[PDB]
Amino acid sequence: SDIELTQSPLSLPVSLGDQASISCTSSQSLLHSNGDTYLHWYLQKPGQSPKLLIYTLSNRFSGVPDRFSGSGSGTDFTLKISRVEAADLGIYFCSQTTHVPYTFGGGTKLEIKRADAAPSVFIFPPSDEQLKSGTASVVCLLNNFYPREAKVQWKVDNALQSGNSQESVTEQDSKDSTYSLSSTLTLSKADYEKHKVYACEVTHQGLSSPVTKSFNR
Amino acid sequence: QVKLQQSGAEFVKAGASVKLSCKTSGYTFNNYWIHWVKQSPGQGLEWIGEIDPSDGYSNYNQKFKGKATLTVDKSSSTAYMHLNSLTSEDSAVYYCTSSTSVGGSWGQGTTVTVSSASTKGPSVFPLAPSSKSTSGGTAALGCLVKDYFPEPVTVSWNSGALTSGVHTFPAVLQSSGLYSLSSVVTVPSSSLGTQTYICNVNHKPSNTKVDKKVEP
Repeated sequence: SDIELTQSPLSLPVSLGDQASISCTSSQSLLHSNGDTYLHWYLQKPGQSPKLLIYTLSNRFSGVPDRFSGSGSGTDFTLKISRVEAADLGIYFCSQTTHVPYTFGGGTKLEIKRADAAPSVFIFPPSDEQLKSGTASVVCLLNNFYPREAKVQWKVDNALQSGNSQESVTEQDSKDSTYSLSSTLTLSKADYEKHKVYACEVTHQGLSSPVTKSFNR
Repeated sequence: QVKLQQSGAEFVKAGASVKLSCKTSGYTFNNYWIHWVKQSPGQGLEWIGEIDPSDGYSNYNQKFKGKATLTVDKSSSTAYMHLNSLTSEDSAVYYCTSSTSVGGSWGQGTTVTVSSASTKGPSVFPLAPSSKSTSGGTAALGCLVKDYFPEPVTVSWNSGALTSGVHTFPAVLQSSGLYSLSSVVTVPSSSLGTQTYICNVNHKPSNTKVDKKVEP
């Protein structure tokens, strides 16, 4: 079957000016019969195409900063960034072109590290305008938190809601390095009118214990 | 200067086909192989196949054989990829790439959206501030921009004048096949009713512009 490239870690928090190290391992040897090892490193910035940094293990691609260096032993590989800058932030991918089909690792996100920040949590009932129309969206906002990991749990009269909500998260903030998250719970007007307590429970590393924000209609 | 210039976004129905293209320049087209790569949330980066323009020889990822067809037009130095029998699984960004030898640069990507939906402008609902949206001295408010197709919608606040504390979230695809998005902003609690807040929503694919006031 196809060669599997496994990257580590999944997410790498650094401070600007730190050294960064990222790993990629291959389920097969990537040594070609021609003596070369076709293991390549890319950086993808948000909304941009992947950009080639290192090719065939350690060859710095012409015009890539000297602070990027590639190393490794035929199946275990490492990308090092000696002095991390803001231009270096994004997702790093390894890929192999030794054996068809060519394959990619799952990516490692290089992001800015900051102190834990508990989310500010806000809940919005559906508007009367929307209820007229026939739907009820309840929105819970988790504002300016770090790290990214957050659990939102919707409860309607203590009934745990499952499968009827969708979440969306911003990219890390340019200034404060936080994330924000919106979660929408969709109900029918009929169902929304049948219940009283709408609760958004938020679990985050930065909080003492999970916080709940609710309203009663 | 090697340049790979890909064709524009595609919006097609399940079962249809699309032909993506990638115009190249700044190198000898006939002497280097062209690859195509898929990027999707579900499967990450996947290599599709390669083509040698010199003799038209091609080689595929068995996962995409007979899904994807690679060709070239040597007069224009353009590479193409035909995708057939489309399903929601094919909704992805598709890149065309050159050889490492010519720099191994990638095109910009072409987004393909496979959907039954037709063009539809959003409804815009307020997310009013209340006590439920007030953590001490800061209040949150926003607009819910619901049930539009396709992406994107734009949202500004107070006609570009308000930008501090604005978060416009990525759209989500609802099980109905229509998108929904929220845009929020945090403001000084004491500003409410003194300062007006308006979300300027624009959905160009349906020519839908809406300015929505948001108040307690």
